[PDB]
Amino acid sequence: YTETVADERLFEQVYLQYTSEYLKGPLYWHPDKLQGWLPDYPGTPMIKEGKYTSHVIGNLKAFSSNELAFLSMLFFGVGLYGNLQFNFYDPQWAKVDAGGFFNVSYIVESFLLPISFFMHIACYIQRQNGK
Amino acid sequence: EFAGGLIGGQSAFASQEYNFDPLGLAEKFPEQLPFFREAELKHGRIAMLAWVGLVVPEFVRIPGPEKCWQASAVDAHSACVXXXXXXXXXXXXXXXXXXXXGALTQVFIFCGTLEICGTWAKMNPMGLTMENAGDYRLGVNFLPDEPEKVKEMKLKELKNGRLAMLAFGGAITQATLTGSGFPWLY
Amino acid sequence: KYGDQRKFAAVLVPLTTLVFPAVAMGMFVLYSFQEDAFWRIVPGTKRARELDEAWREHPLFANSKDPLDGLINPDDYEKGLEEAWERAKPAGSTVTVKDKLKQLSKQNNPHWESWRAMS
Amino acid sequence: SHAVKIYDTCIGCTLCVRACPTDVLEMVPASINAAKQVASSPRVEDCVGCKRCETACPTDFLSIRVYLQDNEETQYSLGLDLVDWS
Amino acid sequence: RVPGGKRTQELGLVIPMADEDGLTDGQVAGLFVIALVVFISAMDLAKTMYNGINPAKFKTSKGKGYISPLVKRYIENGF
Amino acid sequence: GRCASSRYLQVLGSIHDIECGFGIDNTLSLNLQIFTAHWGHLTIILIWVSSNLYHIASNANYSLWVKNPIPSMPIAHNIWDPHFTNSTSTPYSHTIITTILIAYSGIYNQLYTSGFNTINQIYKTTFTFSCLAVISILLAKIHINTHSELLHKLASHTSQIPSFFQLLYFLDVAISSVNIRFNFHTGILVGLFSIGYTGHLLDITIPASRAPLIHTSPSYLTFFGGLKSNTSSLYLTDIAHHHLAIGIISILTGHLYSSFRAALGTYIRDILYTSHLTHSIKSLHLALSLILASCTPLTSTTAQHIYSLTPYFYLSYDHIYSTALYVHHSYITSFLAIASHAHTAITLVRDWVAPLEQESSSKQIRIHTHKAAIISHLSWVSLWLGFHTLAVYSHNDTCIAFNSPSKQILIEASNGQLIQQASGKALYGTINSINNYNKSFDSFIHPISPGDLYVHHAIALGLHITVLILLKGGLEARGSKLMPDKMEHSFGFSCDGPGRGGTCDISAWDSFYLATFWMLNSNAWISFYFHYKHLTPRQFSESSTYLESWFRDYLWFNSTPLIHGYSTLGANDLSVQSWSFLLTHLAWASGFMFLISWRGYWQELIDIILYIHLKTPILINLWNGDIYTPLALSIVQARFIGLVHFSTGLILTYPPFIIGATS
Ligand code: CLA
Ligand code: CLA
Ligand code: CLA
Ligand SMILES: CC(=O)O[C@H]1CC(C)(C)C(=C=C/C(C)=C/C=C/C(C)=C/C=C/C=C(C)/C=C/C=C(C)/C=C/[C@@]23O[C@]2(C)C[C@@H](O)CC3(C)C)[C@](C)(O)C1
Ligand SMILES: CC1=C(C#C/C(C)=C/C=C/C(C)=C/C=C/C=C(C)/C=C/C=C(C)/C=C/[C@@]23O[C@]2(C)C[C@@H](O)CC3(C)C)C(C)(C)C[C@H](O)C1
Ligand code: SF4
Ligand code: SF4
Repeated sequence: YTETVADERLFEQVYLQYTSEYLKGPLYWHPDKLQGWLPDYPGTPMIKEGKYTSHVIGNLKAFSSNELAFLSMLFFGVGLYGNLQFNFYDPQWAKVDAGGFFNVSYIVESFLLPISFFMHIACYIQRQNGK
Repeated sequence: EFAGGLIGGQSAFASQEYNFDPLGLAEKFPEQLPFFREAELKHGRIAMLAWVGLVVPEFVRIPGPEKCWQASAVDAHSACVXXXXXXXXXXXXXXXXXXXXGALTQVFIFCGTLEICGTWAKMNPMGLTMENAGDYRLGVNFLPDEPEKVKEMKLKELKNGRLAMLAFGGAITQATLTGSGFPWLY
Repeated sequence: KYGDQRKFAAVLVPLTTLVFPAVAMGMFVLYSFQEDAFWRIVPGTKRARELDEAWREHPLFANSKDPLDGLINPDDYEKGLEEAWERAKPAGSTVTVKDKLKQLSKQNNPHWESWRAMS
Repeated sequence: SHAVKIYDTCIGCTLCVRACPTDVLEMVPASINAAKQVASSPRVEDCVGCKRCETACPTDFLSIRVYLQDNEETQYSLGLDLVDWS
Repeated sequence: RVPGGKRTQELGLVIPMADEDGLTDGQVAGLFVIALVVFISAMDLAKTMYNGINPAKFKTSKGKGYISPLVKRYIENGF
Repeated sequence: GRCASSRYLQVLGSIHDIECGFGIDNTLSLNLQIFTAHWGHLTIILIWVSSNLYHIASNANYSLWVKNPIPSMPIAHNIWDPHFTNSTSTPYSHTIITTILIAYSGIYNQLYTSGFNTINQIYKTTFTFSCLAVISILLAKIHINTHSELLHKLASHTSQIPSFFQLLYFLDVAISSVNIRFNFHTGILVGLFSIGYTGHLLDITIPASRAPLIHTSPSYLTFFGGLKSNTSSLYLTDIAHHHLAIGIISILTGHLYSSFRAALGTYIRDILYTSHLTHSIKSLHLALSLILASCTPLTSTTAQHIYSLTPYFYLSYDHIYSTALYVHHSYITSFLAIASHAHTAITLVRDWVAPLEQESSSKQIRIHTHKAAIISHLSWVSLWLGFHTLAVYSHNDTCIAFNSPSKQILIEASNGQLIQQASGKALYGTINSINNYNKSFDSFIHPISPGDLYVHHAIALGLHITVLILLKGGLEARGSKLMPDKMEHSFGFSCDGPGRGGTCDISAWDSFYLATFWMLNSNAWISFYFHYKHLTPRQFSESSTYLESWFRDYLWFNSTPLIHGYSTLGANDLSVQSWSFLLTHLAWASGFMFLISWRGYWQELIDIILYIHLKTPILINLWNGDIYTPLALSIVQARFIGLVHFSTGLILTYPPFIIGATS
């Protein structure tokens, strides 16, 4: 037997297939495997099965899909109402210009529109995982 | 285990557990349960003192800056702070009053100092957990040495705090609506 | 008068734009002939060797330059690799994992960092 | 000194050896090509860096690669004539 | 002053000069003291940057080092 | 063996390339060196600020300029140069009085707006900033010692287990941590700095601009608009309110990442991993590139909005301040913009790990998969813009040279006009709904004409080509079809030899070198556009559609006062401007030989000169050349030196023209 180039290539393939599996394990300890680096944080897997895991939505991971859907629609309604009642209907610009003050309810509500967007995103993420 | 095993969730009819949490916040936020109990106990204690000091000034009024130290319990906050510049901002141009400055901001700064070297020092530096939630080790020598006696004393503290919170809310709302004395009735 | 600051200028301007620059140039050309000159960019300086050895003496940075550093249990890794190669060894092949890795680590590049021989 | 490396794709042209103006390269026996020979660079300390070897190499991408190292220059790699560094 | 440029001449733009001194010599000396302090500290910093960190200090230098209690927390909080 | 004369250039070409240091062995040393260099640089900035404040305090007329700012001129510093005439009087001095220079920086308006009234305040400010420089250097020393003390604490450190070596990666967690840095930057350094500046305005700037008022009441926060009539600048109340709003927003935003506790805030790694990013955030070159790409819009908008909405008192009343500030900040932001691409290329060369061949997961991977499409389409848009701008300009030039101004192709700038009309309707609706209306916005919306359209197309062409060169260099820095091993070599290297067709200017650094010319040209176009529209809006609006107008009515016409500066008729206060003009022309042309003539010629020339020196009677017995052997500059060094000469000439030739034309 002499080591043909095909045999060397076979050793290359065997070595790479074994080592690529070994380095993923708890026995390689590379700086690229630290927290904040490539691997997910220990108790908080973000993506599994090609689907956003429940841990993505942070403190909302315990919320039900129905609860998140209700919160999403409610926040959408309230925030859209605030934006429409601040910009087009019931404008506050003239009132505040003459020394008045903003209708604080409108300002608080209008911030619930993007919150509602991300809330409905979280609702879909929860629904995918069956929660 | 309900709410990480905190005191306060047990029913009074016994043989049953009220475990009152209709929104289920204990299971939604188990990592902030110690903070939730810290907030609950702080609200209860502040509300106990608030109800006591909502009743008492109807009888005795410390004689001091007449700008404050006068009026109903409702007109006692915005009067005992005066027309501050924006909010809790001392007027350095005219200290010693002569127009606008606070009279409680001393209470505010004392509360801030105590709170920072109290809750903030308990959480940030080199640690609060489920069991040591409201425990600031203040007057523990008075606490009896018995496993159930401490638990029932803590439960009594919690329930008095909740009652005082609800009572202060009702009392201040009735006083704003009507004025009147201690009954706070129309 | 609006002048009277020129008393400072008549000393500072000649100083910092003639005496200091000339002294700096002379000191720089003197420094150019030290054995330590530009030891951070010029290869083969004594101080570079001392700094590298000082880094190697630190317990954390002993095996820092090794590209293969990290294997917590290299014996386990080698045993697993040998087992995996045994099941895939082609027919009556006479190559083992140990000598294969030994000869794959030993290359022939005599002219690599040969500048580590003067300082 | 530069770094002249020979890769497995060499087919034993000997053109790189013939093009070298300072006798850096040489032909060694091998068994990875039909010519039974591959190039070698045993004397890269004399490699000026003209890269004529790379011009002469006919493989798809050069089987011989010269890596310039300017912060590494010696008197031989610079072709110093008026001045001796020894 | 002999002005140049069209606008300075056609608008009468002038450059006033204070007849006083500006800063007295004492103030300039007071600034120069702190400038010298900056200069000494900068030369020291240049020396330290040129020589770089010395890892072998643990073999000769006294003490035992110190990691501040927040630095440990920052180490174990992540990266 | 020893070195040759090229050692100096080789060393200085990477004198600050701390990654290339020889003693540096780990990211700890690199990060600590970078942190200490940051401290030293901050000290330099503080000393520069104190310098300007001192010279305004001592060798200047702030006390008199503040009284009558509109017709008066500020003083930069005195002139003490023994080369002037010891007799007569220089054109820079009022006869027997000392010699002075007019400041064109704009610090006078800055200090006046900020609330300075007296020289004594400026002197105290200079002292405080020198103190801050001391503090910065001492902080550098403090941090060097703290990290060395951690290193020494590794003499009392062991985990009692083989995992103890993991501490190697956390030694520089102080510098390399990202979540804490982002949180505290965005919160403190941005929001609370804005809030503190609002406090400064409310306590000093607004009190020291009008008659005495109430105790800084909340009526100091207004929403007027722009261009207070008397000072022709933004309302200080508006500025304070703006900084307050920005501060509140950024303070709220700064609570986003997990900085000090593991129980609050989301991690940046998890944010990126669930988005179209997940880049290698541990690269220092990548962070540098993407923050230089952040200072670029900031500096460009600074240039635009210092002029459009002048924020400083009487800044619009200075015909030289307004142009000098805009040109300066445009050049700064162009440099930062090309820096971002240069360091992106360096990131790809040095600090980017890529999958095997096909794993299309990283964003850089997906970009590299179709990089040819990117470069081809960028080339297409560049070609279109160049062809159709030069051809229309040539049409206008030819038809206006042929006595036919009415035969020009003048595309009315309809899209920019629509945007301006929408913005103007919005602004007018804002103003009409005010009881204190009749406001002004200065040059926020300017008359847009076909000349504006053509110049905007030229600017877009320049930006497209600069991005094309830089992006091609970045994408092919790791390997192109011509040289499919480019990531094995340095970021900058000479060439790949005359074979394989010839390979001059093949490195990514060579792509940067080519792109710097286009950056300079695009910046010159932008600056010429601004300056021409500033000098005569009417003549620009009418005659700027043909390039001969740019050549004659701007360059040839406006250069009259500068050349007349020093002549055989006397000198003006523009004599320095004309002398620097000629000197910068000489510098610009001197770099042509470093770019056109290449090394081998000169190496033979140096060999001949060295032959002479080794042949001259006395020299040969003292200096044989064996020590610091004179050699011609290497190829990369030559290209860089020619680029430096070209950049210096092109940049520094302009300020004399600006001063001669506007002043
Ligand atoms: C304006 C630009 C410029 C300038 C100044 C030069 C200058 C020079 N070229 Mg050159 N060249 C240029 C553009 C330029 N080139 C371009 C565009 C090309 C096209 C490729 C070439 C191609 C070229 C070739 C091919 C050759 C030269 C040569 C020369 C040298 C011969 C002239 C000489 O020695 O005079 C002296 C140099 C001067 C600049 C004269 C002025 C000197 C100043 C004014 C006096 C000293 C100043 C004072 C000391 C200040 C001190 C410095 C300060 C920091 C204190 C000289 C260094 C030839 C050479 O080197 O042969 C000898 C040669 O072979 N050039
Ligand atoms: C939450 C608690 C709380 C708050 C916010 C206030 C707030 C106020 N009280 Mg009040 N008060 C309180 C409790 C409180 N009180 C209690 C418990 C009593 C019974 C002693 C009183 C008796 C009282 C009188 C007689 C008067 C006020 C008045 C006022 C007003 C002026 C401030 C002042 O000098 O108070 C003075 C308050 C005190 C001297 C009592 C302080 C007791 C504190 C709460 C206990 C210490 C708490 C400490 C942090 C915990 C460590 C100690 C612990 C071991 C006990 C202000 C609105 C005055 C006013 O204008 O009324 C309209 C007034 O005349 N209070
Ligand atoms: C068959 C002729 C032909 C065709 C179909 C194309 C098609 C294309 N070229 Mg192109 N090109 C051609 C010839 C051609 N080219 C020649 C001869 C040159 C050398 C000057 C170029 C140089 C060139 C560049 C530099 C670029 C393109 C680009 C492009 C693409 C965008 C369109 C464009 O920019 O057009 C504009 C075309 C030009 C500016 C080149 C001039 C057009 C020549 C003169 C036409 C010659 C046609 C030929 C004589 C027909 C003879 C027919 C007869 C024998 C029967 C498109 C796929 C761009 C690209 O890749 O973007 C996607 C781009 O950046 N081309
Ligand atoms: C070294 C050291 O010090 O150690 C310390 C340690 C430590 C622990 C701090 C100590 C303590 C304990 C303290 C200070 C305990 C104080 C407790 C108080 C003041 C409790 C008040 C409750 C009020 C309630 C429930 C009101 C209830 C009111 C209700 C229900 C009102 C009900 C009304 O219907 C009524 C009656 C009228 C209606 O109109 C409406 C409303 C108001 C609702 C010590 C002893 O100091 C020792
Ligand atoms: C007014 C005023 C001021 C003020 C004020 C303040 C402090 C106002 C405070 C208001 C406050 C503190 C208001 C609390 C409300 C609590 C409620 C509604 C609780 C409901 C609780 C309910 C409905 C409980 C119901 C249940 O029990 C039921 C029925 C069955 C049980 O099995 C279970 C549950 C628990 C579900 C200024 C600003 C300081 C100055 C100004 O100048 C004057
Ligand atoms: S020219 Fe290239 S292919 Fe031919 S022998 Fe030399 S290295 Fe091998
Ligand atoms: S670069 Fe020139 S000298 Fe060096 S090996 Fe190749 S042919 Fe020979």
